[PDB]
Amino acid sequence: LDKWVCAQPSSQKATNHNLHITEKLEVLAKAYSVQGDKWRALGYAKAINALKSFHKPVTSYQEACSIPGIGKRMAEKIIEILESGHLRKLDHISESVPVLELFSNIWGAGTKTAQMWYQQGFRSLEDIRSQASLTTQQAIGLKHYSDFLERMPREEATEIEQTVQKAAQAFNSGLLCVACGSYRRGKATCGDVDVLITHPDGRSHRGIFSRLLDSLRQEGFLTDDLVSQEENGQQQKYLGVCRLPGPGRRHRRLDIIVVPYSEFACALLYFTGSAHFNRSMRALAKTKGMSLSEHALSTAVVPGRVLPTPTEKDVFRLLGLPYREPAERDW
DNA sequence: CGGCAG
DNA sequence: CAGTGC
DNA sequence: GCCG
DNA sequence: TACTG
Ligand SMILES: O=c1ccn([C@H]2C[C@H](O)[C@@H](COP(=O)(O)NP(=O)(O)OP(=O)(O)O)O2)c(=O)[nH]1
Ligand SMILES: [Cl-]
Ligand SMILES: [Cl-]
Ligand SMILES: [Cl-]
Ligand SMILES: [Cl-]
Ligand SMILES: [Mg+2]
Ligand SMILES: [Mg+2]
Ligand code: NA
Ligand code: NA
Repeated sequence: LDKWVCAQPSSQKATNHNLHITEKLEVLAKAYSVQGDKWRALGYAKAINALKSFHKPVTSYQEACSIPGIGKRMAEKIIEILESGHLRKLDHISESVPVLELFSNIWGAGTKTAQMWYQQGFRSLEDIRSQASLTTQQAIGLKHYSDFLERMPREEATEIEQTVQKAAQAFNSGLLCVACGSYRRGKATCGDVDVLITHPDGRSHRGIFSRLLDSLRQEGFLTDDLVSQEENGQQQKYLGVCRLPGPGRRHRRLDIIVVPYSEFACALLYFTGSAHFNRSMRALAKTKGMSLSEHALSTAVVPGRVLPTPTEKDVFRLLGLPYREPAERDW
């Protein structure tokens, strides 16, 4: 369990004894990510968490290699920074990376789109606005480019959650609404608000998006939709943009999912995160012949068995993990 | 050598 | 499906 | 990038 | 893992 971040409190990272190392590695990791080398970036992300949580300053090649998530190549970089204070590869990152970062921060444009735009000769958001072909989503992303990069005070996330909850409970008073993501992990600021909705009777959650969305639109609260499949009635999620009433308010990202009560624990676990916490826990489940989704914990296929998970604590227990409160899942 | 969450 | 984001 |  | 196109 030394080797599984989901087995450890994320508060281990609050005493990073290797900042001069991890601040340099983070630059490389972001360069690989925006260029599309996702697996190399993932290795970097895991090495950075390992270094942030290590109990002391790493001082030797041998000590570094012993750390899970750190191998020979990462160790060599560590000892280059220890000895010289610098990491030479930082001076040799593709010059396209700033522009690729600029472009892939458009919601709906990832690395493939950003690289295409870069190859077409675009270098600024002015170039994108006037010359790029944009999807409906990307055009909304561009319109809200600064908004979507800003994080809101958690107090504002509460007001957003309460807006959604009151609209939902107006037409069914038994609905349960919970803000998840970084809000539930206790962060001071939130990139968006992640609202989970269910009904304890097991069945009244069905067909509420149409009524909820109409209610939120009648108020003027929703200002743009990113993902909202409203035509076939099987809608699990809404992704969009809202703005609280009155002066001094910014457009804020809002994600909503509705789930049947029988799946509450796994959905709450998924939506609280963090993302790397989830991937660790899911990877841990797989090694044990299980599978963890936002819907259920189940055994491996042939159709597997669905394991009983009435609360989040049961998922931890079934994977042999000590329980972590949301604030300790912030990997 | 291949996965790396689902 | 590939690409994208949660 | 790292891991088994 | 659920959307788009
Ligand atoms: O790749 C992902 C992204 C998110 N998730 C889950 C965990 C995450 O906390 C939750 C909400 O996604 P967000 O993008 O909103 N991330 P988070 O709320 O943790 O941080 P913030 O919204 O403040 O950036 O969905 C994943 O499982 N995998
Ligand atoms: Cl009612
Ligand atoms: Cl892990
Ligand atoms: Cl079995
Ligand atoms: Cl629970
Ligand atoms: Mg969030
Ligand atoms: Mg979100
Ligand atoms: Na190691
Ligand atoms: Na993007």
